[PDB]
Amino acid sequence: MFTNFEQTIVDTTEARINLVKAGHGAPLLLLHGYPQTHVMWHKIAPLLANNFTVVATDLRGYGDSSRPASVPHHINYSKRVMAQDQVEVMSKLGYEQFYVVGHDRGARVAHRLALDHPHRVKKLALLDIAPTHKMYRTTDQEFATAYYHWFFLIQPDNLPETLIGANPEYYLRKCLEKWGKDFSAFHPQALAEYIRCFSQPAVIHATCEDYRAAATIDLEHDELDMKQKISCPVLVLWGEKGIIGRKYDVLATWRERAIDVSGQSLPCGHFLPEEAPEETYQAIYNFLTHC
Repeated sequence: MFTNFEQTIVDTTEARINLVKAGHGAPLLLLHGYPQTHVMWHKIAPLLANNFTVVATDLRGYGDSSRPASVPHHINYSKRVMAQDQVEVMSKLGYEQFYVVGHDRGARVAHRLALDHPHRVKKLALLDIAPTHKMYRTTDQEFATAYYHWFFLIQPDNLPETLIGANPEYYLRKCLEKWGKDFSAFHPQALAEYIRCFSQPAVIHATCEDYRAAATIDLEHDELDMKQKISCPVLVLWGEKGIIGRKYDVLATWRERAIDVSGQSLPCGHFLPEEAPEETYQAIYNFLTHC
């Protein structure tokens, strides 16, 4: 995986961020989700690196990045702080403006990144999410059942840390099974990497903190600039086989938050770049190349 990519750890003001990088061309930041790492991009990053400078990081709390312990109100796993690490990485690498593609938590990071740094984000792609604020604010039985981890992972007193920590690989696998619709999609070496990082108790804790922040401080942040819209072009891709596109009008959710939205479903479940790599690459390529 990532043949001919350089691996490096970039030290930013508040965090050490692990990354792989390859390519020449306009800079493109790829941001993974839960419970994964930059390795989820392994099928499509090399294709992208044919036309862009690809930078695939681990979010703070995830992968081989720094994972600071909890603070009051979860402020250090707010999407604002998580997005700021990534801005600093791209600056250290010589890029003051760039394209961003995020999946799952990475998309949530990317959304706030675009709002907080509107001059830096030239194009934005969001894979298999609706906005955090819409999702919580429209909670009902079906959502809380399908996305029960948005309630479980935010429980206090180390409840999820303990239950997950008893057998992290079991839990990880259950997540991938539930949200994905082709377990074959996961390369055995990619699965090994996800398991290696998620088995560490500091990562179990930090990733619960991300979820905790999303239910609290992130929603404060989102409400405090609800009138501001993402200004750059936005692409939204989602998995047709998943509940997301059956339950929600995905593009309508994003048009409430952005002025220039396009996108479509792909024929897979949640894990677009692994389940439907060719279709995901094509869509991203066209969006970044033809506008």
